[PDB]
Amino acid sequence: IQNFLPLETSKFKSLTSEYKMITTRAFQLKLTIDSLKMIKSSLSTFLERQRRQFPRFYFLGNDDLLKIIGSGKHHDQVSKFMKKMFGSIESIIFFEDSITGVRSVEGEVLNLNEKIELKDSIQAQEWLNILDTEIKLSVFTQFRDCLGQLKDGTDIEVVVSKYIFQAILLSAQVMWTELVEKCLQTNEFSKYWKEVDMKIKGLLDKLNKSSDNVKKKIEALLVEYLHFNNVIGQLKNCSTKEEARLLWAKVQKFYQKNDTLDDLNSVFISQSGYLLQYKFEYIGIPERLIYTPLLLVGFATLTDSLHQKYGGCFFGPAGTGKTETVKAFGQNLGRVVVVFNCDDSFDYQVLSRLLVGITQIGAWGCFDEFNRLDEKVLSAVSANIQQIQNGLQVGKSHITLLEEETPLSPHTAVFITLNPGYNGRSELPENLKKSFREFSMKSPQSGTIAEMILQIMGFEDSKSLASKIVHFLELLSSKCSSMNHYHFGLRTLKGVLRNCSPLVSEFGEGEKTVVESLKRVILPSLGDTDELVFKDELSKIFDSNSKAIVQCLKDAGQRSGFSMSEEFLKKCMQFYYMQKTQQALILVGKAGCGKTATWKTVIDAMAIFDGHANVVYVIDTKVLTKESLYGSMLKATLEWRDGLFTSILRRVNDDITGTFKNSRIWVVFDSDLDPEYVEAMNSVLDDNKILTLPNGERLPIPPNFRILFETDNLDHTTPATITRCGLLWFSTDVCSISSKIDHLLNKSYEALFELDKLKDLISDSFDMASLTNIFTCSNDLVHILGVRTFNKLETAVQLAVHLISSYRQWFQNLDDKSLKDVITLLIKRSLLYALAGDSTGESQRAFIQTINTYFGHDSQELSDYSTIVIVSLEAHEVMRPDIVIPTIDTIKHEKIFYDLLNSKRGIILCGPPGSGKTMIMNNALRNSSLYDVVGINFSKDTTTEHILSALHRHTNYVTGLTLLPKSDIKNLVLFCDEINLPKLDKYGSQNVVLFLRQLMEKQGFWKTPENKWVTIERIHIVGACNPPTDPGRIPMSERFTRHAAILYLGYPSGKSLSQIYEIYYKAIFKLVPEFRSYTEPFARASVHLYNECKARYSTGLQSHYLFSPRELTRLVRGVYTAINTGPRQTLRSLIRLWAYEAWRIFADRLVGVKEKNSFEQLLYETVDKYLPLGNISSTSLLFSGLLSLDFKEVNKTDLVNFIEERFKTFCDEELEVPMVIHESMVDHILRIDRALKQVQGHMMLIGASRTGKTILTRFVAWLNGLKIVQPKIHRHSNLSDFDMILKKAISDCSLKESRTCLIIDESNILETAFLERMNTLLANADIPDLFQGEEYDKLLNNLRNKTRSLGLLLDTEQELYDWFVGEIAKNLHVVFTICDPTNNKSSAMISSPALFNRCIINWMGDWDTKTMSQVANNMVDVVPMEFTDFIVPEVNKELVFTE
Amino acid sequence: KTVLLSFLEEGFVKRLENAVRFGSVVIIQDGEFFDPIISRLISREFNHAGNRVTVEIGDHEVDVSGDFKLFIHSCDPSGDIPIFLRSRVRLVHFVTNKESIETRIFDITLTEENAEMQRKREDLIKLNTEYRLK
Amino acid sequence: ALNWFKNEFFVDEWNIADVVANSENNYFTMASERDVDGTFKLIELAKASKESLKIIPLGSIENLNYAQEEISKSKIEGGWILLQNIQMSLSWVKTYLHKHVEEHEKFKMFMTCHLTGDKLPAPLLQRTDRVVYEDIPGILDTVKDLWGSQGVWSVYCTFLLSWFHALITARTRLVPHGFSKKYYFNDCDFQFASVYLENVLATNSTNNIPWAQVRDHIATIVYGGKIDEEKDLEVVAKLCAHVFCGSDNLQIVPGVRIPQPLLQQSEEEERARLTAILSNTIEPADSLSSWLQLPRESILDYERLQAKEVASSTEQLLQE
Ligand SMILES: Nc1ncnc2c1ncn2[C@@H]1O[C@H](COP(=O)(O)OP(=O)(O)OP(=O)(O)O)[C@@H](O)[C@H]1O
Ligand SMILES: Nc1ncnc2c1ncn2[C@@H]1O[C@H](COP(=O)(O)OP(=O)(O)O)[C@@H](O)[C@H]1O
Ligand SMILES: Nc1ncnc2c1ncn2[C@@H]1O[C@H](COP(=O)(O)OP(=O)(O)O)[C@@H](O)[C@H]1O
Ligand SMILES: Nc1ncnc2c1ncn2[C@@H]1O[C@H](COP(=O)(O)OP(=O)(O)O)[C@@H](O)[C@H]1O
Ligand SMILES: [Mg+2]
Ligand SMILES: [Mg+2]
Repeated sequence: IQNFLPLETSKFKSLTSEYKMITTRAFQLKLTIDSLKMIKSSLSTFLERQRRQFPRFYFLGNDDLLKIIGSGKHHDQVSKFMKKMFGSIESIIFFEDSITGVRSVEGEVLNLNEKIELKDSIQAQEWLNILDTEIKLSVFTQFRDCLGQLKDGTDIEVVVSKYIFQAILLSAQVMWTELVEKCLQTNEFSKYWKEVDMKIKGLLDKLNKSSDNVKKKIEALLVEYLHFNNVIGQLKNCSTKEEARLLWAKVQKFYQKNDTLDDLNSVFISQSGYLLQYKFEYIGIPERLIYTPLLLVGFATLTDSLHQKYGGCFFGPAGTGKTETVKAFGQNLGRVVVVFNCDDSFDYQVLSRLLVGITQIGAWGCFDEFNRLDEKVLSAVSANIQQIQNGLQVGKSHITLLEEETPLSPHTAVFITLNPGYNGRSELPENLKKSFREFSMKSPQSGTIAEMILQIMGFEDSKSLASKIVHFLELLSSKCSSMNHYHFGLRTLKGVLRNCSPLVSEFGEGEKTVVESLKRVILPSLGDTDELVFKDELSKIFDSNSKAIVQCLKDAGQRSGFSMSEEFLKKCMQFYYMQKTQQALILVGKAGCGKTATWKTVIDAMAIFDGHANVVYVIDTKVLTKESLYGSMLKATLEWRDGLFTSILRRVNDDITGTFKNSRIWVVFDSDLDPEYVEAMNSVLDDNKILTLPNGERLPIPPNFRILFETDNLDHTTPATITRCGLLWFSTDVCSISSKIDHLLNKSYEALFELDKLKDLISDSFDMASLTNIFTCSNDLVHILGVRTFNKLETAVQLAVHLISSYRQWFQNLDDKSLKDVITLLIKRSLLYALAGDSTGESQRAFIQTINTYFGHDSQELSDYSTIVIVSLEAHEVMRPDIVIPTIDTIKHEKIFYDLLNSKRGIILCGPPGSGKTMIMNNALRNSSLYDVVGINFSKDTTTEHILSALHRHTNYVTGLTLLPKSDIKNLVLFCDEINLPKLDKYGSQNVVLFLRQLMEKQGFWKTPENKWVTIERIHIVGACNPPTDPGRIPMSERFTRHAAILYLGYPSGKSLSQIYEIYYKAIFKLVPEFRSYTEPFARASVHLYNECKARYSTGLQSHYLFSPRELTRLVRGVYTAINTGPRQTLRSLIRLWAYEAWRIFADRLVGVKEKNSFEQLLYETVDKYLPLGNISSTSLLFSGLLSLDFKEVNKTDLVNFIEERFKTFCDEELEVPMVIHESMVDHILRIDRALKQVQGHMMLIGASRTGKTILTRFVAWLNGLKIVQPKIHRHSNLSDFDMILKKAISDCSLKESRTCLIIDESNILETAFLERMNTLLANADIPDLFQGEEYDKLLNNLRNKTRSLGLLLDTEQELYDWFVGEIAKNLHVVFTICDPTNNKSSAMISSPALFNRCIINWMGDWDTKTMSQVANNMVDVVPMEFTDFIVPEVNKELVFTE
Repeated sequence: KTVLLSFLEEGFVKRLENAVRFGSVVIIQDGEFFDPIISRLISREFNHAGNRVTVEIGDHEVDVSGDFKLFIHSCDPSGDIPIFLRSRVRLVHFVTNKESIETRIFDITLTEENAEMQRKREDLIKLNTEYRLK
Repeated sequence: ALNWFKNEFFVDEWNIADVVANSENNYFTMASERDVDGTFKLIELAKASKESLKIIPLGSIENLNYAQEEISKSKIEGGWILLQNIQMSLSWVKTYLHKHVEEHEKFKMFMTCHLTGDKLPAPLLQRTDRVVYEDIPGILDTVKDLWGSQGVWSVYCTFLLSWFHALITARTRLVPHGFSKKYYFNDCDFQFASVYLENVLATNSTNNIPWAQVRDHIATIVYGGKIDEEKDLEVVAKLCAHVFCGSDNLQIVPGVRIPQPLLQQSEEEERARLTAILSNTIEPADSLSSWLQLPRESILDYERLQAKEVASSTEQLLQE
């Protein structure tokens, strides 16, 4: 086959020669994988062409197909794919270099009529076609022999052990049909009814006395014999011959043609006058559905639609019998129905390729959940379905789908089953619905199903037991609570009947087994009062040894540290009993209630009990995307890429090392249940036990492969996934407070002559009687980000143990009383900061008082500022962002933050904006040489890729695979500034919050391309957030917030803020010692102005009226800067300068003229109250350093003349925009100049269109020498071009030292990714996403050579990147231009946290009457206009806007 | 000199830049799909260097001949215009009203009833207007 | 009373075929509500006009490329093009369809959209002829339309099936009273029931027709398959019991009677006799109660609300 492509064959020969040389060199004493893959990806078209020879190759992957062709002589590689290709065949039996037979998945052996001689020159598909034909011939021969023997009066009980089940089934059906027709030729049915009843009794006795294969055969035959008895009894009870013929018309009749010489089409099936052909395909011994009226009417609808060559369609609620009814129809028609699980990942190409595969094979393809496809995909495949329909109708040999004329088999049929009426499910279009014949399957016959199932299983009172079970289920569904996960339908009944099978050997075949199976299935899913309801109704309907597994559970619990309470043991026994037969389990409860402890303890106990090793994978579902969880197709190459769950299942099924043969596999989905995610595994969860993939692969679920679903709620979870899995419900917590403290203390001890004494002293000081009172008293406080007191115990125990163990050196120099005193004081501190540590200062003081009054007065008293023991700034120092004024609250917050960070505990800092969370974090970790800080500022649209890019330059990937910081000494701290802002999805899940919870709990994550688990080694996570009551804040998951210590940060008081800011004003006023005594009134005036502005201008007026101590810091910095670069100051000039800076910092965001006048009168009141001056209006305070060498108040006329001549030069040089000069544009120029002369000085210009925002930014940037960069973003311009221009601007700004002004219009933000990039750029000094991979190395070497050319001694990448971000912070200014503030994207731009906190907002607004009059009067005075007499009208003063 | 461009077609940037360089009258259809590359053309913000007028479109400068006029056309009422375009264009609405409806129905009625009379009336009206202008 | 205006004043009516034939436009669009499809009408029109109908649904870029190529081929070598579900390719409709319509004699292009779906572009909509497809509200008109689209027992069974289909499709409009939910029976149901009737008549050549079998299969499989309510299943079963009772004389409605065929006529004679009966039938003013076997007070509320809505909209239109 190599001669078809000569160049490819030569390349393959060269690669094989290189591999042989490498192997010889290795045996004498990377590139091979790349060379293999570079030709394997070129073999995709070869494999696709190979799939058309044997059409069942569409059910195999490219790797499996490559193995199929590669096995040219072994022929045993083909035997392990028979379940994928055929469905009912497990392996091929080989003997005497031939195909002796095949083995079904149930273990049944089908011996061929003749052996298939296997030659070395025969291809795999060449003998597979022969095997596929010979299987059908063998099934027909077995049927013919069985029917010929049964027609000779031979009893069926001696030919059960001779032929296969399909043969016995078809022969019995044909005999029954002809004998009932003979009975219809007369009016007698009693003799045949008695004969069938005696046959049923004899088959039941033989079932009692047979082996496993004969037992399966008889169990499957009893279904059809009970159906035969039911039909014969129904015909016997008919009164009229016409009525009997009417009843016989609507059942499946089985006939055999006597004249046709073609053997494989000699048997046809008649129902309601329509004939369908038997296919004689091997089905094995499948599970047979009980014949019900719903089943028979569905069979009639399918027969009608297939007579017209239409598609079959079943609709109805979940768990009714649609998929299994289609499969049973195919089984009765002698073929295996291929079952697909439709999904939104199944696009038009995937659906059409599946249609090509099934139309080439001739198989019956059932597409379950067809309404889960997209509406566009549903509409698109309608032409393909109509083409298959018309080709089947007219007998076309070929159909044309997907640009290829493929053959069309006449045996094909398309079936769909859907469940309308649920959320997230599309509606089929009408042109598609007219291609199918729908049938409602709303209400199955559960009583009949249970009766015949119990009769086959051998229960003594099957009818009465079935009536009791169905009545009990309906009664439970009536009188239990009306919450969404209670379902007691057909799937619950099937689970109950399946648990009856292994319980008979210990409880007897009867009511005791039924009751115990009902308690095994239904009880763990019930609540508190529903359990009593279940017990009472079970006792009133029905009449009425696990020591080894209890001991194993106790051994696992006391090896893992847990304590066996009654509730924990009950939950463990319930989980252990449910996992025995139910392969999929859901554990639902509160956050931190004991789900993980329960399932870990049970699987450890089962490992101890059985000796089977447990392989556990915990996958957090919503952290990963769906195409990374299951997989995706590369459209450029048509190559499938495995998802994480797909790769895990494929590794388990392949089992290269053989370790999965004698092991139990647990896959835990530890996230909230998204129906979009989990309904793609519906075929996995139900009786199909297959994972249907878009590329046609079919991965079976082994019996030792169990799926766990750990979640906290079931609000969005559909019944389609609730019914398929057993549900374990956690009504309360499985642990008590004292037991949780004991377990946490033991866990902390295990992580560490005085050790036993310390353990005993701590356990004695942890007095539960005194503890439970403050535990139940702490619930009366108000706790921000409310975490339960059950979940704060981890923080309390970890903090207490860490604080005690940190003083181990000084524990050998004090007596027992002082040791107990200091230990109990540390215990009080830990209890305070764990229980009331997320409350206000008053609540913290009250909790201190309650702790002291409830631990007794004899112990050491914990105070407000209790601690254990063994400012003058500078004028240039007020501009440092890392300087903090030491107060008692700041010292206390830094101390508790450092203690909790050293305690290896997650920390969440909650508080209002500007309170000082980032400040105290940076001040606590600036003095520490053991920690490094990386700052990540979240937006409303943050991804885990942003976090990983922020972790790129600080961490290392070493191989198992762990993520550890580059520095081998200092640890890393993840600061997340806004963990409340990332948005929920349409089902209410925060991807970033779940990722952070994953990192905090399991100390790692999964890599999405390569599906490898990464380990977090020395990376801490510190969260910052605003209160959820604030707008735009989303409540975080309790599962995430229970893993972190929450500390509430508060605004400093008026006196505290004063005492902070007189020190700043003193450091400013060291430059002016002649006014040194005015620091107290200037600081009081500033703090009072901030308090008054915060009180007056609130969110209720407008949304951006947000004030903080950051405004006071801005005022201090601006006052210092203007004093420093200005001339000698007097008292009047100092007060006017403070008023000017107060204007530009507090009231440039004000919109109303009334609000601006109120701020003017506020400045007047504050100055008169604190600093006892001319006019201090916005137009009367013209401070600018443009007219001189220093920043000073300038004359209005001289300022106007300077702006006139500079703007004439600007228009003559760069861009001619002939405007006119007015005072509003002048002071806008001054404030834009003030912002653009700053460091990290960003502007957000907000005003009406054609007001002058962009041209004033350009003019001021030209005045300051800045480089104006306006991005050339247009239609069909995307994130790639935006990142290109942003990276170019950043690179020029840093490397070339180009001072750059960046003007960003509202129109440039096409989508919110643009806004996210700008948030990253302004919160940080760069974007980590732009510089990664090879770009990071290019940036690093460019920085190295630039810094070496600049003569600076920087070598390490930390120093080079610090120089990089410092250069961007120095030389980049960003100005935002917003025309309509009421748009949605403009509102997202304004309410953005980084853009709000970093920019200086200048609400220019629209022109007022004075500005319009000035502009008009200044550009109509140049024309000859006063050429006539004019009489001055007498009008009102309010009607005149001019002079 | 009239060229007919559309915002939804390819080669639009090159054709419009060539038309600006030549000095030809441009009518751009589909005005509700405005491409912001010609923002300088909309705002008439040009750079003057001696006797030459230059405008920057996209990533390179082209020259303005001085005889170039730009028209933007849209046949979609209640469409979508960006505020930058809307504040800077002379939006003129060409909608039919009852007077035009009556005039066109009367013209069709006259054509279908007496075509010679309608032709003679139109010729007489045109001759009278030409005589008044003369 | 509502139909009196259009009966007395307007003396003409236009269907889809008349709109297509009597218009100087090569572009047509068809709108309808959900669960109603009118592409079989276009298939019938293309069959009657000796044309070739190409049916291309719009859901994916491959279908869009195929639609572009087929439109380009049709503009040169004729043929009819139907674009199903154009609202699921709205960007393509806004760009390519707009460009093509803005800029052969036997070329016609049809677009199928939804009345309650997404908004179509106004310049595209105003340049194409617009029709709304819906079922005929009259019962007798429905029987006449079903009869005009077609041994003696096949003719009789087709007549009875046309009557039954018209009655059930008229009963579906009375949502609270005629049924319990809203159901949609269409030409697929009519075709499947007709195929079943022909199969029964072919397999029973002794002229002993299994009327109970016909009733149960039509009530449970062909028409009761969509039905998920037992009360509505009983409604369909009772209608089948009235229509397909197989008696010597059948009074399908209180007005007229349908005698069974004799043994001395031909298929053309039977067709002419049934057409004469259909012509001699007069639909009364209380047809929704007399012909559907429903109480008058049930349909009086529905008729009064319909007339009140129509007359109130007319009054509001006239007041401006
Ligand atoms: N029987 C027990 N004895 C002692 N400690 C227990 C017991 N059951 C649970 N715990 C403790 O309860 C704490 C709660 O964590 P756990 O893993 O049980 O929560 P969960 O139910 O998985 O919650 P989440 O919703 O966060 O996944 C753990 O620290 C665990 O050690
Ligand atoms: N006639 C029947 N006899 C016995 N068991 C049945 C019958 N119909 C359905 N079942 C059982 O009920 C369950 C129905 O699940 P399934 O049909 O897969 O759900 P869906 O209808 O949503 O596809 C199956 O486990 C099947 O074994
Ligand atoms: N001792 C202090 N206590 C409180 N605030 C202070 C102190 N010293 C300075 N500040 C000012 O308080 C502001 C804190 O804001 P920041 O820490 O950015 O808030 P957040 O952490 O919520 O983003 C800083 O601008 C800082 O100048
Ligand atoms: N003081 C003024 N005198 C004359 N024209 C002005 C004045 N201010 C603004 N304009 C007009 O408004 C427009 C402002 O455009 P520009 O500043 O570039 O962006 P924006 O539309 O965002 O303000 C100019 O074209 C100019 O004609
Ligand atoms: Mg299903
Ligand atoms: Mg902040």
